[PDB]
Amino acid sequence: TPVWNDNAHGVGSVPMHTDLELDFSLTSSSKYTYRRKLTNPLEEAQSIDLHIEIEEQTIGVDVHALGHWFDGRLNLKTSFHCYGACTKYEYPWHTAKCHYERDYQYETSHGCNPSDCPGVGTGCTACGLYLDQLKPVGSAYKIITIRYSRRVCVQFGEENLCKIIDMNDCFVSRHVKVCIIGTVSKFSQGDTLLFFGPLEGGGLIFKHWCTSTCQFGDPGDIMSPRDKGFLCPEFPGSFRKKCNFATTPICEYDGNMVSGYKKVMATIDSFQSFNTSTMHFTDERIEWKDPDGMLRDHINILVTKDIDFDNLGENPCKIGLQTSSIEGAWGSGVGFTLTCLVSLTECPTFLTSIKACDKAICYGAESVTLTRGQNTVKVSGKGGHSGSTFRCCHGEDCSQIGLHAAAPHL
Amino acid sequence: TPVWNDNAHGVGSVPMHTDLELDFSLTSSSKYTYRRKLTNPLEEAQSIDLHIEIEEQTIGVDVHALGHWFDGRLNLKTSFHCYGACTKYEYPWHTAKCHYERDYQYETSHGCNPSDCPGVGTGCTACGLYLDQLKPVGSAYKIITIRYSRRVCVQFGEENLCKIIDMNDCFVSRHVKVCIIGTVSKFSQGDTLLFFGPLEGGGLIFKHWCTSTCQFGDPGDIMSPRDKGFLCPEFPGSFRKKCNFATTPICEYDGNMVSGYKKVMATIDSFQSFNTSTMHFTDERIEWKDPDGMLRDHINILVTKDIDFDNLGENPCKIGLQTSSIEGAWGSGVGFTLTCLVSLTECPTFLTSIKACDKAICYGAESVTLTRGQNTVKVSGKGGHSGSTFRCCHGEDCSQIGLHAAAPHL
Amino acid sequence: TPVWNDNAHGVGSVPMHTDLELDFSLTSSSKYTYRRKLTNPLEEAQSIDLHIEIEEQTIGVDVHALGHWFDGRLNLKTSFHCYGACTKYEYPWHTAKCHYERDYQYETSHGCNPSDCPGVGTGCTACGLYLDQLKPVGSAYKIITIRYSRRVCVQFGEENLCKIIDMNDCFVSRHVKVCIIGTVSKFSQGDTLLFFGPLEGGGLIFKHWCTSTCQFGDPGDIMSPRDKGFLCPEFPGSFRKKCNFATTPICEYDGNMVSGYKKVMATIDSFQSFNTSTMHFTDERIEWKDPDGMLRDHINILVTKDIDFDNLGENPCKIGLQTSSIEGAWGSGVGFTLTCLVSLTECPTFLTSIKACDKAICYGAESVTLTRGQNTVKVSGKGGHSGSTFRCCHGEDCSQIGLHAAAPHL
Ligand SMILES: *[C@@H]1O[C@H](CO[C@H]2O[C@@H](C)[C@@H](O)[C@@H](O)[C@@H]2O)[C@@H](O[C@@H]2O[C@H](CO)[C@@H](O)[C@H](O)[C@H]2NC(C)=O)[C@H](O)[C@H]1NC(C)=O
Ligand SMILES: *[C@@H]1O[C@H](CO[C@H]2O[C@@H](C)[C@@H](O)[C@@H](O)[C@@H]2O)[C@@H](O[C@@H]2O[C@H](CO)[C@@H](O)[C@H](O)[C@H]2NC(C)=O)[C@H](O)[C@H]1NC(C)=O
Ligand SMILES: *[C@@H]1O[C@H](CO[C@H]2O[C@@H](C)[C@@H](O)[C@@H](O)[C@@H]2O)[C@@H](O[C@@H]2O[C@H](CO)[C@@H](O)[C@H](O)[C@H]2NC(C)=O)[C@H](O)[C@H]1NC(C)=O
Ligand code: NA
Repeated sequence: TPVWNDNAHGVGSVPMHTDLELDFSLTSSSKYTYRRKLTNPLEEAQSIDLHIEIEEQTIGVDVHALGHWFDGRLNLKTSFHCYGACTKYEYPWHTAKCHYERDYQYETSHGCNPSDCPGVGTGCTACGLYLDQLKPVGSAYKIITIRYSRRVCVQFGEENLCKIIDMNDCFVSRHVKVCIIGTVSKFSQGDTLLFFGPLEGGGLIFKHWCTSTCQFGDPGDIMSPRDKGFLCPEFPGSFRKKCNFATTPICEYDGNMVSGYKKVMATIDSFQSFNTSTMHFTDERIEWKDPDGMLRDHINILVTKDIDFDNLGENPCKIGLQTSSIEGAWGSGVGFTLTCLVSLTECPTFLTSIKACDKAICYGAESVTLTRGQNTVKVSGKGGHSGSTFRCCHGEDCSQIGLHAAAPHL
Repeated sequence: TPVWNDNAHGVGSVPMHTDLELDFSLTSSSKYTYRRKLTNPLEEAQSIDLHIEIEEQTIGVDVHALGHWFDGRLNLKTSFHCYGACTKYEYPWHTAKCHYERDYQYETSHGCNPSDCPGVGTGCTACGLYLDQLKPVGSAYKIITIRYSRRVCVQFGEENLCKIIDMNDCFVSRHVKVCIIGTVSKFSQGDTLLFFGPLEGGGLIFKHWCTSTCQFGDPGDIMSPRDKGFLCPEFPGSFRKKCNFATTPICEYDGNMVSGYKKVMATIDSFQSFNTSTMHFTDERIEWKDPDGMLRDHINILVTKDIDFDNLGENPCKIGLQTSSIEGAWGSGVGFTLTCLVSLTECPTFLTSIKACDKAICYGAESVTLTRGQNTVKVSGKGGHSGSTFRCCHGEDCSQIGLHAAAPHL
Repeated sequence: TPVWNDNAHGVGSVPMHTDLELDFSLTSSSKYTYRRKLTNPLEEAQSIDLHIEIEEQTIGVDVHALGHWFDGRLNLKTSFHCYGACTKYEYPWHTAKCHYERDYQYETSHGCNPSDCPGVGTGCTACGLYLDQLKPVGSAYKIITIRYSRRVCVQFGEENLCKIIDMNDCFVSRHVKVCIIGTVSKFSQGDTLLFFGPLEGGGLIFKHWCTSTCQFGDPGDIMSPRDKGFLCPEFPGSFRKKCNFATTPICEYDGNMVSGYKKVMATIDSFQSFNTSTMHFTDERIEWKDPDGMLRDHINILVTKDIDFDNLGENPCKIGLQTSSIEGAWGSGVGFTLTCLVSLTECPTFLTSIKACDKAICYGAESVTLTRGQNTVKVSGKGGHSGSTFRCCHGEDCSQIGLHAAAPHL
């Protein structure tokens, strides 16, 4: 007969037994303070201090750091030999991290040879494209998850409690409820954020950063994921061997010659900037306060001075947690799955959520009806980094250890 | 003087004449149950059973099924003839559903002919690209419309009513109001959902699935919309005829050789997965429950035990409906328009909404001020399938027949 | 000790001292009217007229007008001369606004010359691509900012006040609060809106309109930003010179030949339409009412008849404003920054917002704690046009002049 459930975060109240309601639209980038002495209508001389502090909205973005985007110049060179396979000779572009070679092997002919080459169907004209004058222009981050929150502190008499409240969640206590409701549409999963400097200050949003095909000229075309090593772009144009009598062959390439950075800069007003304040970069995560004062969220504060609220998630159920296994990846839009062993006592069943968390950041949650005794719960999550130890959590309680997920893009 | 309006779904209340309020943030993937005996303060011995059941959030997506995405291999063949027009000969790739031929016609020459061909300016070198080793890898669906809802059942005494409540709509009865407020940003119109298996389980979101230009290597490059017949990708590279004395010409192609499926798999962590539970595929529609427990919505429940709420949409107006005509398409982001003949009586005017619906799914709505007598109302909608009969509807009332829209992509 | 803050738009109330609450979900495209006489419970004969009018939701989009998109035909011509540099001769495509020339200079040869040309390594074969049969097919607009609002008028007794209330903001007066809460996901920043006619009526949303690389065949490939002058697309295919003995060379081009307009039309159902009503185009801004009756927002109205609400933003602080400087651009996703000189009196500090506005449209806001005396406040904004004079504003108060930002895409 009982069907305990703690997935409802909020309260039951009787409107005539409720003393105060604050309801307002608050600038997202603003804090809010409320202080009041709750006095007894005047049948008493007993007063309760109420002190509420709401902090500015914070955004937390789980990301994959993509490394640096580069500007560069596309260069073309020709190397001709009258005799010998193309691989017999070393070419100047061989040291270039990003090069692309097209060979014309065993194709010498009378009207396309230098004066000293009498070869026909011999040797090699090698054409080499390579990037040079490389310079990093910014750091790029792929958005995996976006969350907004406000830190909320409530003092009611001598009770004082602070909590980070996610947007569209509620702060719940015996005498005070604080609910935050809102929506923001600035950032999307899969967007790529580009920071051109120590871009505290701000950055750019790219909605079409190249992924499965990067061609030279694309946003994101030339990337270095870590200090050394490039992900090189494709060069989709064609080579031609230009021929003349008594003349060395000359390679031509008819594709785009202008880097993605230059093409983006040339139409920079087509792209959306954002600003940041009090940035915090950690591995695969960025947190900041967006100073855009045009954005607002909705705050509702309900206070009952005498009778307690009915906490809609109240229950006698008791949970023990440990991690069992993990699969999947950090830094990945596909994500990981954490398997948890969860013990339920003091209730035949309990509808609740089990979360994958590390250091008070949560990366995933599974709603589940647990049965008395042991339960196996799989939690899907996204985000984290190589050093993350994802723990199985229930409310503020977590297991004693956590597990690492695998690296993405292997 | 009267200006009846039923577009407001909700209630007028007097806070001192209201007995109970539940206000909370609920895990989207969780149900919620509230049961209570409403007793008379103690001036009576009369109690009313209140029983509220809120079901897990469901997503309903109107889609266009795009068929299967394929992996495959790009092959190149050459066919040379010393004499004759290129069309005089049948080539091996002619049976390939996806092939592309480039001809060098009447271009034979001394330094590019096999030993037995003395032709000059004759015959044909035919170059043929074709896809083979084709294998379907997943089913793709273009998102047309996204809607979220929760089924809400309220028993108040012997009154019992269940309704599917859309997110950002309200359940309204004489004694109980249930409002659901929320926002989700996981899916967008125009996204393409890819299911790799019986992907109950989950799938991938693609934000850049090819549409007006599909090149080989793109996400979505090789599609079969129905069982037989391909939408073939473009091959944007160039052919070359490689020549040698006393040698048959050899075709070369310098474009990308790697399928879109392989390119996407090679950077799969760049893409966003989603999970599903209790999937229901119907023609051009998918419904499921998203098990992502990180998502929440806001629930407000208001109860008055004695005096009825003031139903803000209450009115004496009476409506008769029939379909008149339709234009436009199902399975289309452009959509259809249903024309309805709507008769108003018992009111000089009535501000309301007329909807296009089939089997309790609604695909479009028009807010309108009707005048006494006959009215012509055009309703824009999107979604449905070839078997849909779109009816003109008002509230829960619909016309006696419905109409079919036309097929998309003709 | 005081910490005045006017960034909270709303009220403090005591639920037992509140007389009326209206709470409902309203069709976005519908107006709403409430009229009532608030009578004194019956201890009096004094009645207060309450009259609330809520207008249909309006969308306001700050845009950059991109000019007209064109359909056209891609044509190819050859021009051969036996002798002379390619630049020595004028070619037919030279007058074409969008043309692309590939030259084969000093490459004549025996098996590729007309009968009257004995040249070897001389002259020129010039290949010219050009667009012709150009026709504008629609007007395109890049979305910079999206905002929704409703005009709200409240009469309470002889007090009458009308205000445009942004979605997720509140109307605040002594006796009536009106809060609007909602979310819409139809349009996104960076989307491109295409109107094919006087498209009052509607248009199409493009999520991938070309920007930093436009190739022929892309959505947005051929644009004319203003009356005269094209932004021409790239032609990424290859030229070939087809050769025969005693024959003039013939240029070939192997790239896509089909315009972006034709490719988009051929799969038009892949794209999302929207409808409009009562459109208003101004420079770099479009406003309309979306007639999509499937969309709803949430309205809460709270009334206290006797005791005033506690206005949570009430304060004694006084502000003087003037513009100081500006940098950045109108019509730009990167935006501008307006620097304001702001004088605070009657308070040691004041937490508030300073806005950049022109003619009652606001383009940006900065939340700031001002100190008594002079303050310098930088406000980031987006939108506007060449004729905008951005003023520094606080609430409904603005400075005496405003400043122009610079043009984008210089
Ligand atoms: C939630 O989804 C994950 C994701 O796995 C799926 O990814 C989709 C995008 C699609 O490609 C699909 O074919 C694929 O299965 C599920 O986890 C996976 O489960 C399979 C089957 O056991 C394993 O082989 C995978 O290694 C595993 N991956 C991860 C990262 O865990 C998961 O089962 C599903 N359901 C739940 C409850 O989480
Ligand atoms: C709502 O919009 C539809 C859509 O029609 C428009 O589609 C735009 C994307 C754009 O291309 C525009 O040029 C086009 O008109 C309107 O319906 C269309 O109306 C025209 C004019 O009568 C007809 O020729 C079309 O067949 C018709 N199409 C459909 C699907 O009905 C519609 O009029 C408009 N208004 C309302 C109230 O629905
Ligand atoms: C808010 O952001 C603007 C934007 O400027 C930045 O744009 C980013 C996309 C990125 O490219 C970054 O490197 C760049 O600085 C800031 O304004 C700019 O500030 C610099 C430094 O003084 C000036 O050189 C620019 O001209 C100026 N541009 C504009 C349009 O004002 C701004 O400082 C930042 N902070 C605030 C409080 O607005
Ligand atoms: Na080419």
